[PDB]
Amino acid sequence: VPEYTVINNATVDLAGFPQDKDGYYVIFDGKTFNGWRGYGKDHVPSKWTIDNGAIKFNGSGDGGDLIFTHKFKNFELEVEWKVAKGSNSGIFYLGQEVATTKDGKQRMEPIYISCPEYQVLDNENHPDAKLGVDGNRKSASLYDMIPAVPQNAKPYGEWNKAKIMVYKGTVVHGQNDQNVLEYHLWTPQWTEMLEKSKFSPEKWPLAFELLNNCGGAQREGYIGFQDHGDDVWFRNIRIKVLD
Ligand SMILES: [Mg+2]
Repeated sequence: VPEYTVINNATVDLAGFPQDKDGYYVIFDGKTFNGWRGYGKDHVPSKWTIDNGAIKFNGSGDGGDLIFTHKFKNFELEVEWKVAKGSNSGIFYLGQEVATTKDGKQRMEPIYISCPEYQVLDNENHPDAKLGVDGNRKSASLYDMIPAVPQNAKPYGEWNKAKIMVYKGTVVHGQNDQNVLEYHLWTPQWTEMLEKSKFSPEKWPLAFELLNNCGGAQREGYIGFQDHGDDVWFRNIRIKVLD
């Protein structure tokens, strides 16, 4: 349970983002990075680019995770995602910006110790596919806790549809228009899933604390995308706030 700080940085208003006919805010205009910032940074990392109306991570600028600068709570996110052959990325939700102080200097902690990830992956050609228990490291899974069933991912190079819903602590992941798992935050079963994971209280104290109390006191958090050194695209990014 170390000394941790949560950084509070400016969040944009949703008013600035148009809403579509079904009520979903469009938080990527297909042309610009308005509303987006690199986690732990004051600027869009340069390996993130706009390619053909997609946000794209240029594998091989500075890198790091990219977030949208609005804290969501009850919401339904929809995204399309394409990976290149062997690509790894992911979609983060309820994230917090965290720092610890070691040796009098502030250091950024990764977003994945504060919040869940919906993995993004070429399941056919990437070694993480093999590496969990029961596929919990293949695409759409809650990475290293809960597998996606069914695993209806398309082959690399194609656009996949992702849904992440969080409603009053209930979470559902969607892939290509099926719901593929469900869990419940801030419960003992949640506590348990964490004790089985790499975020176990013994294997990683500060992660367990943040994940068990996911979304802080106010249960709200940033959405974002993972830099994991590989080529990936996202587009049609929209989010409905829930009422
Ligand atoms: Mg990943």
